[PDB]
Amino acid sequence: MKLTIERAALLKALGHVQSVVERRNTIPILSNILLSAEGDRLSFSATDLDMEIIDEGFAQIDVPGQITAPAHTLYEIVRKLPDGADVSLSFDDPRLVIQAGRSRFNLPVLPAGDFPVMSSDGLSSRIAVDTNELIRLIDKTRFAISTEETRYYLNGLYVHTVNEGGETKLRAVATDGHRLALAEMPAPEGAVGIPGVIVPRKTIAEARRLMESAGETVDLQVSPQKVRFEFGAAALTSKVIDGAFPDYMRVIPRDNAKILTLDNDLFAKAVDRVATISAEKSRSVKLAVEPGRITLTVRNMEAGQAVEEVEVDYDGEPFEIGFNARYLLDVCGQIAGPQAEFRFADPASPTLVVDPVDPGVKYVLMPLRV
Amino acid sequence: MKLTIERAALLKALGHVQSVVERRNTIPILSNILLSAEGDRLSFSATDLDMEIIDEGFAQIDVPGQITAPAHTLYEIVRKLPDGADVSLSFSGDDPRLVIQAGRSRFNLPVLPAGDFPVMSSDGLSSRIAVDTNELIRLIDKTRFAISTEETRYYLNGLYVHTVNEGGETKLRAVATDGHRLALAEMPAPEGAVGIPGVIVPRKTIAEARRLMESAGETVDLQVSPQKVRFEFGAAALTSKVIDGAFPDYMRVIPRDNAKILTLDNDLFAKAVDRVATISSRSVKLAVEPGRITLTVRNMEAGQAVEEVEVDYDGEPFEIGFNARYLLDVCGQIAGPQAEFRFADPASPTLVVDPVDPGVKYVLMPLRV
Repeated sequence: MKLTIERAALLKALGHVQSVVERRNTIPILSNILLSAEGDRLSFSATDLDMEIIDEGFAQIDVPGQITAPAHTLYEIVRKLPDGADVSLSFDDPRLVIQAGRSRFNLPVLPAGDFPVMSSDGLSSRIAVDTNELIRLIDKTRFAISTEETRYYLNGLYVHTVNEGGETKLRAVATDGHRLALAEMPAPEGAVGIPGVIVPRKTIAEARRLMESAGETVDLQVSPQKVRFEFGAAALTSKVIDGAFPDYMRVIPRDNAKILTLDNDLFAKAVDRVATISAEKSRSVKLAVEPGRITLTVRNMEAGQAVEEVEVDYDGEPFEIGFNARYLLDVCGQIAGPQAEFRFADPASPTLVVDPVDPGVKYVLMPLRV
Repeated sequence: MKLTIERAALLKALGHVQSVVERRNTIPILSNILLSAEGDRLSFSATDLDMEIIDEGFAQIDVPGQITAPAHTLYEIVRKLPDGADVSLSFSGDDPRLVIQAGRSRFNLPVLPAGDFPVMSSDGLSSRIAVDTNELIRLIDKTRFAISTEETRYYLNGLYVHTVNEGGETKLRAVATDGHRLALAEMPAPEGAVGIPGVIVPRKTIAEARRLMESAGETVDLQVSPQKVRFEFGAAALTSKVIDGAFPDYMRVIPRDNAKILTLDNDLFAKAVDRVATISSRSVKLAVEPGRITLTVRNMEAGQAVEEVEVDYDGEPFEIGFNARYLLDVCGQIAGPQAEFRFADPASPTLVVDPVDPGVKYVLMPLRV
């Protein structure tokens, strides 16, 4: 292998793929990038076995070939090279030689034949999804995905279509067992009837990162075993979580009749204030709801109390309900306009939060005893 | 105790003092702020036993008195109160808790008695010495990176602040070393500094003083004794113990007669060191010859990095090793485009000087790569 490539091109590709590589990874080849030179392109692949990121850059290829080399180290070297440098990559020592200006690096390689192969058999045809739309699906819901390390059905984003309101919707649902987030859009042409898949948490994160540099649309492919996002030259192919996502429709309350509307910014500030008396990781807040008012109370585990009254629009029966303060603030953080609407049943039942300026989202909070 | 105080004033004081409080403490009272109300002022004190920060703000005092309350919690509450809120503090009720009320919010915080709060004595201090704030900032920022980060009460874990008579002119000087490298910065001694005993100011004290310098005025007042140092920043003050020990005779470590003198482009050199060090505890080899330094790094897993850097030198060739981070740290302090290095043999301390600041000196200790 022998080629020359512009620093900016090399850096752009390296930066895109190297994100998947775990810092704390133990199998040496999974710390590497597969470099594949052919024609007028250098291809770049990295993986953590669950997902693979690929990217391509233009290069002047004197001799085609394939090698693997340490990903973060290669990225860091190139980052530190002078602006505008042309970079020579040469594989008669067995190391990859990187030369630019008056710098020369020799990096140990591992054989390209030991690098894992992510198969894309079985995928649907490409479905073009508006990029901003996809970004909204993710940003409205991903906070509710569980951060646990397991391969449990809660540790990813359930992407599926539903036939509702005279329209098929492309819908994303996240839950960690404590709260739920739902966001949807009109189903793009070709998405209607995709199989429902649970996209892993890390895959969503990496896809969302790549979306920051994407064009007008992102191509999506789906099978029951895989998902693929294409962002022009870059692509992310991932396994999906094997199992049955819960019947979340059973959790999302339809009939909650105690409806309350409030000033979301003022309420969120009040919740945040009263929650300040606790330095504890988990902080519960009591909402004493009555006509015209919510009285918020937080207590810590060292005798401290905080109370705040917030005027709200409500004229039903009084009741008291508790929520994890962070989960409540997370919901208020998603609301796009000045009001939030809450729908309650009894203090033991799930609570619905709706956004009057976005009918395409739903949030569910599960109550607790403080 | 009963008073009202403007949120901005309360927040400014709380923000100044609460920084000293350790996130974890085994003694509960050390997590607290001492609030002392009298006249037209609320006084604020916090401590970690090594040092104390105090501050005062204007307040309307209905009933004077003293109490202690959790510091970070109080700070966070006030920070989240609405802009322009007047804040009521009441040791009121019959409830034993401090009551903080503002707008439609009410907090009750557990208190500990003011009589159990530690007392930092400032007996024996010199008179106040006014130091230009930017000058003090320079003394610190030029040297503090070289203070050891160890938890011990060893003479290396702080900044040696002292005066020297050099060439018949008295300088206020700061020296830091961690045993691997050294930093020195100095200024003309402000009026009153001439007789100060040399003191070793603890690393955390320097950090906290330097933080308060960010919001200070044109000058900072310094006071010194062999047991204590005090920095005054208007209404706020930081009083600290000093490290009890004999700072080394660092003049013996700072080479005077190193004859192999080399000048280079500091930015280009630093970028090159940073490049080659990428593959690496991390040592770099400098192969010095007329016109050039060849930089080499190897790791313990077959990786090699080499870069040639043009330099101004016409002496004998030699090879010398440094910790790459320590070298980059020095290049980070150099104020203009060139750095000057003075070498003796590969086993000897190396001097780095800044052509646009004669008031600093850096020493690097070589190593075998």
